[PDB]
Amino acid sequence: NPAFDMKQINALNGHYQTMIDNGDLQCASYMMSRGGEVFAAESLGEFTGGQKEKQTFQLDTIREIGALTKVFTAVAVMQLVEKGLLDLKMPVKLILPAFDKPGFGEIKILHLLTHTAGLSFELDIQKAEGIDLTNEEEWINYLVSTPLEYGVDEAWNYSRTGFVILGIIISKVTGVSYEQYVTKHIIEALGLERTYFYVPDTLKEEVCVISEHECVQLEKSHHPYFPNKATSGLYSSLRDIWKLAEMFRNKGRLKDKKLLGRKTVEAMLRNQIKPGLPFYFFGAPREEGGFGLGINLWPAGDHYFMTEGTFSHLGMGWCGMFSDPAEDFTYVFFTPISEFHPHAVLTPLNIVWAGIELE
Ligand SMILES: C[C@@H]1CCC/C=C/C=C\[C@H](O)C[C@@H](O)C/C=C/C=C/[C@@H](OC(=O)CCC(=O)O)C/C=C\C=C\C(=O)O1
Repeated sequence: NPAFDMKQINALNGHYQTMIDNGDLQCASYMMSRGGEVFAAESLGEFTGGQKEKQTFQLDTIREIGALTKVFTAVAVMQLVEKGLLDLKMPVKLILPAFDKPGFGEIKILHLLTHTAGLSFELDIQKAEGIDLTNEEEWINYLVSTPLEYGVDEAWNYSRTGFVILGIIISKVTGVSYEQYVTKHIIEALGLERTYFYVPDTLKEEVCVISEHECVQLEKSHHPYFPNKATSGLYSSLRDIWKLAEMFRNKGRLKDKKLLGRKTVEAMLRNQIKPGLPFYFFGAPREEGGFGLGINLWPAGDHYFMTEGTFSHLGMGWCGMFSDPAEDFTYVFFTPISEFHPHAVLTPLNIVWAGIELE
């Protein structure tokens, strides 16, 4: 039915299981679908937050998704454009008057979504003496007192800061907090059953944590240094991340639940970066690739097995979602790990797409 070589599932399971046996992976889980129907899904290993003993990693285990939160923020911004409350070419200074100054006055909402606003990767918590970084009025003022790294449309520079600003813009346009809007108009509207900005207490023991810092953050009521959780901070499960990726592949709809129009998703999924722009990530330059309206179009094509047009997004954790529209294929995974290793996060993509068969 799904037209998938099941020998690659054994290769995928054996790949994750070997890393868990060698000690460079506590747990691992994945979920893949053809035509909107999951045909393979497995969870491996156990986890501990360093203060307990191991408990079984399951397919419905809740875990922080990190940068995947940016995809929720992107959907929320585009929902407000559909309503006529925002425009992508709006200068940020129109919404946040603290941006009406040299440098910041040229930043538009489009720049924030595409990481071309010239912002640094992140803001400083050390130089913020006596500043409440979780307070929105002070975090913005401290931001505009920091010089910009580039001018607008000068380079693709991945920035946690850009999407915190988007979360503030959402808050100022809708009259409610960023977390309230996303919860109402995305989480409950798409029907996500195990997705929370703050896990209820009856579910905290069901959250996969691999460090004490993750246990500490699980009990926290706010982000430790941001006025919102628009760049990171969402807890979710495989099934919910799969639904979000399927919503994009179906161009805004998931059966009876609709989050966006199909023309809006088509805009989100086409390359929005000017040609020739240099790409940077954490100060280090990376290979140039397509990037949409908060959605990554790289890696795809070239020497990768994913078809051109495959959209994706990764998150520190690690986790990721990859959907191939040409193959009607979607793959999401949880690989909880503290350090990054391409053999543990990127290599399984070769194993999965090598199993895709015709039809
Ligand atoms: C291709 C690229 C992913 C490749 C990452 C490679 C790093 C290489 C060497 C490094 O030295 C090893 C890593 O520890 C350094 C990684 C830095 C990335 C941090 C995150 O920032 C976030 O907001 C995470 C949110 C959160 O933690 O709550 C970024 C999250 C996803 C990135 C997506 C993307 O842009 O795709």
